Amino acid sequence: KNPKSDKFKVKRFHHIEFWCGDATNVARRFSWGLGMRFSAKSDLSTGNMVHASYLLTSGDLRFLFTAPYSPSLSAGEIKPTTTASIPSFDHGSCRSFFSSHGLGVRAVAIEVEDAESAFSISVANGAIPSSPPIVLNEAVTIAEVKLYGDVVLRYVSYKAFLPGFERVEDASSFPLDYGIRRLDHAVGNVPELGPALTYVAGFTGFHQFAEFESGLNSAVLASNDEMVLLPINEPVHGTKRKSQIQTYLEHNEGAGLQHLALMSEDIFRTLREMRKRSSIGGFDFMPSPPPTYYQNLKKRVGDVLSDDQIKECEELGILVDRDDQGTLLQIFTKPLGDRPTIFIEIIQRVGCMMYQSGGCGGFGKGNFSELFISIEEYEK
Amino acid sequence: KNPKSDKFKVKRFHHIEFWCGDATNVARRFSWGLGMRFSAKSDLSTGNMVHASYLLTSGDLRFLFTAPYSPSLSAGEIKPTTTASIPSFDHGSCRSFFSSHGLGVRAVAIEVEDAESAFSISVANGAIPSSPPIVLNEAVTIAEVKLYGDVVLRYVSYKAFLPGFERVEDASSFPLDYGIRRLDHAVGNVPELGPALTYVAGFTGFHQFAEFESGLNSAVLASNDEMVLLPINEPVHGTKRKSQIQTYLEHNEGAGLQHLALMSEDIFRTLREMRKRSSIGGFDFMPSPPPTYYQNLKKRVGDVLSDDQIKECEELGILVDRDDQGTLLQIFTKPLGDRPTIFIEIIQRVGCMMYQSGGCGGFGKGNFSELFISIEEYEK
Ligand SMILES: Cc1c([C@H](O)C2[C@H](O)CCC[C@H]2O)ccc2c1c(=O)n(Cc1ccco1)c(=O)n2C
Ligand SMILES: Cc1c([C@H](O)C2[C@H](O)CCC[C@H]2O)ccc2c1c(=O)n(Cc1ccco1)c(=O)n2C
Ligand SMILES: [Co+2]
Ligand SMILES: [Co+2]
Repeated sequence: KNPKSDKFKVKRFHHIEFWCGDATNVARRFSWGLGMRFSAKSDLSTGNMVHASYLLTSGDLRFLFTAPYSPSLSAGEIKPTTTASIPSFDHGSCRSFFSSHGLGVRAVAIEVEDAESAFSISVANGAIPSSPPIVLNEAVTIAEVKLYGDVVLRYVSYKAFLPGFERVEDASSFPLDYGIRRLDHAVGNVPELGPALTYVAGFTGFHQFAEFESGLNSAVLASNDEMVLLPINEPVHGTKRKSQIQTYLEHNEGAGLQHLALMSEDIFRTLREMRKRSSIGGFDFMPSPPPTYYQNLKKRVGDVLSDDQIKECEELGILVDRDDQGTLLQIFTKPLGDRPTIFIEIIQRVGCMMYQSGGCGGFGKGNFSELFISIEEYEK
Repeated sequence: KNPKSDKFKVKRFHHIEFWCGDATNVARRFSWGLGMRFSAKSDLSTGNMVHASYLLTSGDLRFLFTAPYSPSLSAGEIKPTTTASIPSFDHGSCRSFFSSHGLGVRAVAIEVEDAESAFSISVANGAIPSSPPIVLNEAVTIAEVKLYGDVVLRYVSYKAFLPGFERVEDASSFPLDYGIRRLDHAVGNVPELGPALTYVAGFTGFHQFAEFESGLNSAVLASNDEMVLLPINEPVHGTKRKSQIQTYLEHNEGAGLQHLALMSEDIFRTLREMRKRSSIGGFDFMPSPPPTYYQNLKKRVGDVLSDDQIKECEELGILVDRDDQGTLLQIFTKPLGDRPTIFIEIIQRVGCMMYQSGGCGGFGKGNFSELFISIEEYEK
């Protein structure tokens, strides 16, 4: 059931912005690790004395890495004379963010029809304003409201990347590509799911995306065409294995973004290319499941991909779940940084053709039960 | 003239420690970029709740990358119960360091016979104590005194990497190597060279290493066998091209480490391997000199390396200078991070054989005049 109750017109995910202490080093590690191209910059070379910002791109996926310069570089400026290309940026907010959380996502940015309307309707419906709408170079409008923890939902709208960014020179832009094409979903961990759901659903009009005892309870908010998907988790206390959600909240100093799920047009090529570079600057993957997993996946997805492909899934350590309209392939990286907080998910969806509809396959919650069962089978 | 006046027995450079906000991402960028192996760790996986520390190695070169966890992880601990493997570490000092300077070197660590004596004699001779000597696991003694800015000279001594670090598992350690073998010199920028020289020379007994109007004035302190080399720069104000030293001090918020010079056993292989990876996660190099440089280098170093090698120097953009005992090959990277502060120098020294004596060739100051002259020649 999709009551299509969006309070403003939303399009798709536009970019994800990381706040860090050195944008250069994070951007180059991510670029090599995920096979994303260096496509735009805003920094000293472009006259920005406030923040260094570098954009990586793969397909429609846009990763933005920003860090503050010394405030002394811009001490004579005021907000009307700023040289920041992103007007919401704040030295104190960014330093406080990185030192409280470590490396992580500051903004989940969705493109909308009208960022001023989106901000107005949002706050009129309970959103906590973060940065009021500002029109950049008569071309682009940008506005921010609080999402959870210190993460903001960022609205961007185009009358026709951002003003004041520069296209990178082709000799500095190497066309890496491991198959990743767009952001599928972005997931937050909070201490209490109920109030978090109520707040966000309340100011966007996003509806609960339907689904179908380890870790969490979760629920997925979705826009009208279910292309913008925002799952949210809370811990399940009092178990025997400590919830990784509660571990997240302890090491992250509170609520925040847990994982980004990136869609690949060919998860086999992606995971081969990423695994090649794991121990030479790229990303580590979570430990593979026992072969009993792949010894049971013929009995569940054997109509969807051949035994040659299921064997190919066994080498790369890929998980496979299934809804009632589609099948989901997925795997999880180790944490992107020092703390056991944010990680990335690689996914590919098969089914639900009309274009592919959003969320085809679900999000893999079944893989929890399948994993534990596959563990016990292997053990004995 | 070498009066060999060291006030305590010094051996060689032991490691360089970077303070950052995320150790993981800097370490992986440096590892791929410079061809250094991941060899030791101290972090949550090893029971350290205070700081994450990862060591990269290439030959005798040891790069340490450290960042703080949330203080909340270790709030119950006191200095006697600490789980930090490096006792000098301090959350507040490290956060304040990264937010004031951005990415940079916190410690230049030299190995000594007796770190307690080294610290005692040092402070008795004007050194500002930074961290008193502490004996780690009855095996290693560690002590710190201020060097310049927020950089400390770190003494380490072994009765027989550090206690509480772990050897990395071979499946996580990929044996990268681009030829780099040891740290040659570490260079500081200060606002006033005179007082800086007087202070450091005063508490170490290091002597002025002999040399032989753009940029700087500099002077090199050296230990008895001139293997530990600490050059220091100050700006030359009132020119026409702004001193890069003064630019350093403005963007770094004061004095600090300017460049690390890394010796390669084969600078041609090193620079080929590093240049291959420049735009896929590695390091950028400063713009090459005009071919007029290489058109004049036959007339100055033509007795040292063939015209085939001088042509090989032209492709890689390598500089060549010459003292009266040796010849120096060198090239400079772009800044390692967001700010125009720290950069790395790759060098190889030929001559002064007895083993090779320290500083063989000098440090390339002549390449300043040669560069400007080679510019003007090309232009007309
Ligand atoms: C993050 C995740 C997901 C979903 O993506 C996520 C949805 O997006 C949104 C709501 C549900 C929520 O779970 C699904 C399966 C997972 C994991 C996951 O992190 N791990 C690793 C792990 C090891 C020990 C503890 O967790 C897994 O094993 N499985 C199977
Ligand atoms: C750092 C450096 C050195 C020495 O290593 C250093 C010694 O270690 C210790 C004392 C002297 C001191 O200069 C030598 C030659 C250099 C550079 C250097 O940074 N650049 C780049 C640049 C472009 C514009 C402004 O600077 C150069 O061109 N040349 C030729
Ligand atoms: Co997911
Ligand atoms: Co040098």
